[PDB]
Amino acid sequence: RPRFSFSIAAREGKARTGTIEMKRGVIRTPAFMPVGTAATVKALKPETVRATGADIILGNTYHLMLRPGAERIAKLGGLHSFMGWDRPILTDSGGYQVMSLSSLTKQSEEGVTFMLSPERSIEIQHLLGSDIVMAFDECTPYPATPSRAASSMERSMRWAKRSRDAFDSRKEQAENAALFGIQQGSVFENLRQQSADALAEIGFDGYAVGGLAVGEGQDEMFRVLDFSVPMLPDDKPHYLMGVGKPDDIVGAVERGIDMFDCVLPTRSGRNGQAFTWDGPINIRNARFSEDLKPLDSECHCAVCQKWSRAYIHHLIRAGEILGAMLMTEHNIAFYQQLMQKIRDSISEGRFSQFAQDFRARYF
Amino acid sequence: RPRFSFSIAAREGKARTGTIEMKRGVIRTPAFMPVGTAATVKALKPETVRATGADIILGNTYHLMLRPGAERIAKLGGLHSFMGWDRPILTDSGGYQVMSLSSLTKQSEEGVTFMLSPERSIEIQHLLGSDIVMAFDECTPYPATPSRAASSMERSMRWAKRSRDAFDSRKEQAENAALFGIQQGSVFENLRQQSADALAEIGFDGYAVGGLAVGEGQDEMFRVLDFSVPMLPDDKPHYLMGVGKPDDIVGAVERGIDMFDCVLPTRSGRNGQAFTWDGPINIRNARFSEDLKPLDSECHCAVCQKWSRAYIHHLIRAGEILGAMLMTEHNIAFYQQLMQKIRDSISEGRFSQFAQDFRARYF
Ligand SMILES: [Zn+2]
Ligand SMILES: [Zn+2]
Repeated sequence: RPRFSFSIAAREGKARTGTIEMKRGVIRTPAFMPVGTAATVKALKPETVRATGADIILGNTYHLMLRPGAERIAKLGGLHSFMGWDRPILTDSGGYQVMSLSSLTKQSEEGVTFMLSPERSIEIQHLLGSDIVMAFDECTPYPATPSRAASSMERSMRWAKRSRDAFDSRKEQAENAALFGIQQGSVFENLRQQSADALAEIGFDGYAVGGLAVGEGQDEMFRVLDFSVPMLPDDKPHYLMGVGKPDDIVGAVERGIDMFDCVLPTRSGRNGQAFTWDGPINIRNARFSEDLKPLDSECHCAVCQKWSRAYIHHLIRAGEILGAMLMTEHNIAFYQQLMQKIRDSISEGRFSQFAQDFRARYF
Repeated sequence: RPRFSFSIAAREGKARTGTIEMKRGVIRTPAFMPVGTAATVKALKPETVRATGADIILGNTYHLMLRPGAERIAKLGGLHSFMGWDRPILTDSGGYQVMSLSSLTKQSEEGVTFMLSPERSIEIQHLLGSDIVMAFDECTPYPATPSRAASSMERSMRWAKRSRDAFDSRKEQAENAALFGIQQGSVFENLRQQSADALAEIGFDGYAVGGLAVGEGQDEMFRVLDFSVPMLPDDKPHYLMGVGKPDDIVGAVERGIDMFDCVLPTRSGRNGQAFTWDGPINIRNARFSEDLKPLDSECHCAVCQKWSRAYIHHLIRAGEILGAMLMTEHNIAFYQQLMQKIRDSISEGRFSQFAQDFRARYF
């Protein structure tokens, strides 16, 4: 396969379905990437992640650069070998979690100390053996004044250029991995446009829409996506970082998004929330104590093929590890099934109808 | 298959190897039973438990009678259906954990309130759908004076008779399940003899050697087994309750034991202890941070086929669920491999040599 090749097979309105071919495998789009925190998709073996239908996973960098360490993972053979996932892996820049999980943070034009700079971020992702490298930037806080949103976006664009050059200066990385730039600008159209133009000028393999997983509310997110996605190069993948609620995904795809990631499936799974076509349920609720039906009546996952809600209800309330394992497998499978239905409906030119039907039942 | 049929295929000294045929499957002896607390072998799907080589698992009763409840599990279709394990299951009487996990316990000749009686215990195991039912007794504390050991043993024998009658009064249970009596008597030979005679007089499908997983030290346990096991009927299975350290198992088999169970493999696994032929290791130790070798160099389990000690070291130190899953699968597989080596060496008449070789390396 080539280093990177995104091809669009079918369209409907702003929605697209196709594939991204990379050295370690093919990624079907629109795609959902399970999140792997600390070199593991919580409670799941990689074979199980693959079994659910995942083509690629997201590897959090912040955690790995600290524990066990980027240089160490490299010495050990890379993240793929380390965790046992031989397919594509997209890594975040690690800058986000720095401004959320660390302390005494000191930001400057050079980078952030807590010294993670654009150059070091790219190098860390290189050491991890990332297939899709994310440019290092700043996820603008919400809400943000136009002045502050502009300053952060402008800085991120300067960092986008530095990320590009750092990535290109490393032969092995430039020839085997891909680089995505990130659009910033908060909820302001003029800033989003300036960011999109700056990114396109630099040139990237893919474009992410950053700064929209900040609790602005679905309506606002959709409004921003309405004018933001069209600004990005049409022939390259569009990645909406950190977005994952089922209805959010459907609406984003309707607006031109090709890639997604979020901890909702995994984290909520361990907390007792199971996704179903009739909306999410909290398996811990007493009404499931003697419910022999599977988590979801139509789901084709192994969990719904073998265990009842009653059993999983028992497991979660007892704090049993198998509870987390089963809820997580089902939720990730549910997400992958959602992406499959989305891809097929688009290919068949009935995605708009699918979106309508999905919402009517889910709500 | 028949309700119950134990056949001895080969012998060497006091050691025996054979099979126990039951309606839900065949059990190869000597056998190790993984412990399922709260209707689950912690951190493992039943298919994984089976994959390691387990023919039967032990279902703790105390927990299930409280949560989710015996009548409820029955209503839901039984423990097998509930947890997804369709092979034999041996259930403890639940009386042990009562004197360890509850409070304001009140013991009498009728039973124990915290009202679990011999009759209720048998009924609970029936509701759970147990294949091998354990008589309800009292696990004599260690150390114990001869007077106290005798009183407890005598009471347990009266309860053994009550357990037998309760089991026999229920047609469905008497025709599809088996009943094991438990030898008590602390470390006193005369009491062990009296208990063995009382049990044999009543008649059971199997005989357990109870009261020896109380921290008396291996030497003392072996000394007691030396004269205790020969007292039990030779043509029925001999079950050493709660014993599981690898070297303990080998020594017990050398003394006539056919069945074992213990939480060591699972519990220690989650705590970071991994069993290897060269002795146990604590994967959390810094010396494994960059060790690319599998948990054990010879182990044929899936974990040793795919992941390094370095990765598992990372997982456990990070408190990741996959860490518990991997350590547990390996440890249970290691135990099953130990039982396989024991069975084969006995069948080949070289068990004594195997025992010697095992100890030399393990220590
Ligand atoms: Zn499912
Ligand atoms: Zn192993």
